[PDB]
Amino acid sequence: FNILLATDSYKVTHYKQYPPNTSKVYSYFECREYEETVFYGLQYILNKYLKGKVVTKEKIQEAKEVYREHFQDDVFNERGWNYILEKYDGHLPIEVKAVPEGSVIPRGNVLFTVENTDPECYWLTNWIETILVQSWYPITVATNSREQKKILAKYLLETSGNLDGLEYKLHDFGYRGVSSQETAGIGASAHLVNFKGTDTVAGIALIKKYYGTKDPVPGYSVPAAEHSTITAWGKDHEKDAFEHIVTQFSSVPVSVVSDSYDIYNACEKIWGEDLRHLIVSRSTEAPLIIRPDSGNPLDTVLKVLDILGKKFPVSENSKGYKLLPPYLRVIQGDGVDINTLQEIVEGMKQKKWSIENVSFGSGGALLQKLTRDLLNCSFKCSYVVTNGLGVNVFKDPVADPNKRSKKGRLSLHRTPAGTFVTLEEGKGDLEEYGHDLLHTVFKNGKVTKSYSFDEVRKNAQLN
Amino acid sequence: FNILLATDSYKVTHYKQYPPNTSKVYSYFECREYEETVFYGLQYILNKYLKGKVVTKEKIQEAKEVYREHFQDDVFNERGWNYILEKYDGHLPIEVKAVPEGSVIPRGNVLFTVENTDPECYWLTNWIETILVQSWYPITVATNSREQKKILAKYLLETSGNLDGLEYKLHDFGYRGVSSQETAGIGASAHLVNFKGTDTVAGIALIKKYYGTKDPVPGYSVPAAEHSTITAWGKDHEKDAFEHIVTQFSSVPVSVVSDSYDIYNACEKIWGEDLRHLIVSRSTEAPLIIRPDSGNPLDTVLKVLDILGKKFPVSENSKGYKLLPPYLRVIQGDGVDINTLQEIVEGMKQKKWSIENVSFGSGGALLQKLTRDLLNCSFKCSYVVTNGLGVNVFKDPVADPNKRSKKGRLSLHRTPAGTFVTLEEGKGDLEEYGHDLLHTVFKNGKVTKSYSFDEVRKNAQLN
Ligand SMILES: O=C(/C=C/c1ccc[n+]([C@@H]2O[C@H](CO)[C@@H](O)[C@H]2O)c1)NCCCCC1CCN(C(=O)c2ccccc2)CC1
Ligand SMILES: O=C(/C=C/c1ccc[n+]([C@@H]2O[C@H](CO)[C@@H](O)[C@H]2O)c1)NCCCCC1CCN(C(=O)c2ccccc2)CC1
Repeated sequence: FNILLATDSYKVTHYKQYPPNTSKVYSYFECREYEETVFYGLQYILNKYLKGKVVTKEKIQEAKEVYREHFQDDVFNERGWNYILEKYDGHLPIEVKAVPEGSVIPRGNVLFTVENTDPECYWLTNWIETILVQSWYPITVATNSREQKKILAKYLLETSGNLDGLEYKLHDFGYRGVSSQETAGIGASAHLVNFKGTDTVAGIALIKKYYGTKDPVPGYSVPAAEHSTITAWGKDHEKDAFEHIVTQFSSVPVSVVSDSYDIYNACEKIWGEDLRHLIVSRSTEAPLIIRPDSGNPLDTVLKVLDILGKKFPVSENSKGYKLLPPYLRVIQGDGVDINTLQEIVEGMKQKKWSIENVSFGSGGALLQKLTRDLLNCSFKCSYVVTNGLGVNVFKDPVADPNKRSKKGRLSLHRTPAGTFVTLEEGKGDLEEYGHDLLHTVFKNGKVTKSYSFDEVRKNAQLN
Repeated sequence: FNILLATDSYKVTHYKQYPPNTSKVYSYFECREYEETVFYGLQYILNKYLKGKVVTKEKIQEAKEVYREHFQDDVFNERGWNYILEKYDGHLPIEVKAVPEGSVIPRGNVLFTVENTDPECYWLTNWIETILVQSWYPITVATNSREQKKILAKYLLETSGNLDGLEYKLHDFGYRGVSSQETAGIGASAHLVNFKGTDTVAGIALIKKYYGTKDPVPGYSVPAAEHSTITAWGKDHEKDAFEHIVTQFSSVPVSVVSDSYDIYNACEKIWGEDLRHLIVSRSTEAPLIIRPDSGNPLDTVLKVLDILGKKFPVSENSKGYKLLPPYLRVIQGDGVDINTLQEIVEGMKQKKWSIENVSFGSGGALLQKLTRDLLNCSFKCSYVVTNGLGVNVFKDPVADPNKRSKKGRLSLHRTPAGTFVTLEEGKGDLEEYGHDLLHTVFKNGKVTKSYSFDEVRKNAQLN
């Protein structure tokens, strides 16, 4: 597209504020003290934006002329950009050290770094700060999404004895809830790192093009109804659609919006009586998944379940929690976020309902309403070479610590007792902990190391 | 970009759920009952995505094998999709009416509608409910942004006497707080509808290529300093940079972050003493912008000012509010949102400072941190022709009776008192409120009406 304008405008200017005789600026990324993040997504932005030849006689021309109308002034580093076109044929001379994608590393720890390879390109490092920082996203989607799984995991386990079907308990509805198209895709791929069910198709295009999966396919879905494929039959024909949709999909599992008009009549009257037969006559492989989109995730699940307990044969597992007949289940697809999720399963089990009769779906809570601040994703410079000798750097606002930056050449190590540790001031060169863990993944325009979305899983997974 | 996969998965199933003999699926967009939104963005989505020839022998085949391993079955409409290609040369056939881009309409009114073009593609209307709904974004950024302008407008006028400098008092710093690249593009462009300052160049591209400006500066910015261009000088050389930066950009406004280390020493001794002479010796056409970025956003602006008032020559004015010298101002970018913003100017007023000294900068809150939930952006079906007569549709839960739905064909009119009103039940037809303010903007694959970002701005203009 144009890296020359994939940066925060005021940077086009930074190349003239660095102390003079500076040959190296080394920057690092992190999630400043959710206490362990899933580092996923850097490998996308790299291939799709940095790798390869990225500077051209034409882009240097587009940039200025633009960063000219913009600034009402010629400040753009047109000189130092051709250096890059003339010498490395438009390949950025920067090294990028990161952690294996999917890695679940605690907070305040180094995840990736950026330093320039050529002393004439000292200005480049931070130029790419921006584009590279938008990882706070794939990461937060993944992290926050993975935290809901633990919640799901421990409630299923305690209420059922196992994790059967865990990976299909949170369904991403995000697509219409996101801002871009390019984004719905990136975020859908940050759920699949954890679950397999997704309606955002764009999510997979990404996976198999930037990460690759050897498996059958990264995500899936089933046929369901929406509000129009039901209200289009008429006010007084909810039952006609209900029925026309579960003979069509007699076939496989099928989800049907049951809250067009009162979702207790649809449950009791229509499913528990009229149509009670086009259902018990279904298979455990093709359940009739029921879908409320009402008011109050908790209050509703509990009641709908109460309606269904009364209209169908309820059983009870070796744990004491009630279960529905294998051909009937429920999904909360509206009003579900990490905070409310916990509320539901906890209420479900005080009532004694296997966390299994119910799966969920989250919209924008899952794909939008995520911020860089949620995890303090930050990108700062920790080391610079001025006149040949290096000096550790950082910031320390008085009106606020925690903003305090790490100093010098950082290293990410594995403590003899389990976790990690980021070593500062180049102290990692004394093999006390042995073997930095961040790998080079980018060096002078080429992607020196990628991971398949299969490893990404493995890495970011619950034990 | 294939649009056969720019829809929710389950929607692919949808063509088998409508009441048989359905020929018309007419749907509308709205912001169910921030209380008068700015309608912006449709013209992009509806042009970079739905426009021209969008279906093909291949796109039909690609979306085929995918909606196959995705669904573990073929229920994709390879039949119906080949109509649109073999019949209209891959031109999505649908008619979409909208309101003048930039239009500021109260809530609960129809903003746009979509109804298939031909009896065959009745299913199409909704298919695109997705693509067409990720517009809530361009709208809310524009809406949120616009409000903040009123808050700035009201305190400027009250404290300075005029609206001099409004268009430049809220600077977009979002670029790195947004999900993807395409997001900051779409988003920044939505801030400009309201203001003019942006660090996000990506946004401009979108404007010229999709709306066009006759203006020279659709977006504008000045050279600033970030945390590395200052710390690289060294813990004890914060000041050589301050002065290396106020000399490099001696004849243009320039902003210099001052919270690297204690942002009061910077203001007090460093700017007020050590480098004070490079300051009073600057034109008003290019002042020094001091930029805090840490601490309580209000307590800080107030002390920073109290600190500068003590170092520099402060005047008073016709309204009785104090102003500092022409060559010195403040930019407050950080912890700034619509809520916080107001806490700053009212607090600045009781202390008597004048919104002219200060200008703000928002990043995440400005571009990210917006939800489809504010404004309750919802796209629903209200009319459908089944078996020749067509019925007025709508949903009406009983858990959220706010989630009702309009019935029949809608129309937007202007009331004799001066506001708007959506007439439903095809009722706007008893012509008697004037004409539908909704123009046709898409009929059969071609864009029948675009607007220049100049009209847009002007519609969303204030008061
Ligand atoms: O329900 C949907 C999609 C709903 C949808 C899709 C797109 C958009 N929307 C709506 O957008 C909004 C965003 O705010 C909502 O109101 C959201 O639901 C709704 N797809 C079918 C998902 C079910 C796939 C099942 C396959 C197998 N499966 C089960 O057999 C199961 C097992 C145990 C418990 C529950 C289910 C678990 C999941
Ligand atoms: O300060 C910046 C850019 C800051 C920036 C840019 C990109 C990213 N960031 C960082 O994003 C993060 C999110 O937390 C932050 O740490 C943030 O500081 C900060 N550019 C200089 C802006 C000067 C704009 C002025 C031009 C002219 N102007 C004035 O002369 C003026 C008039 C009255 C009052 C004040 C100023 C009004 C606006």
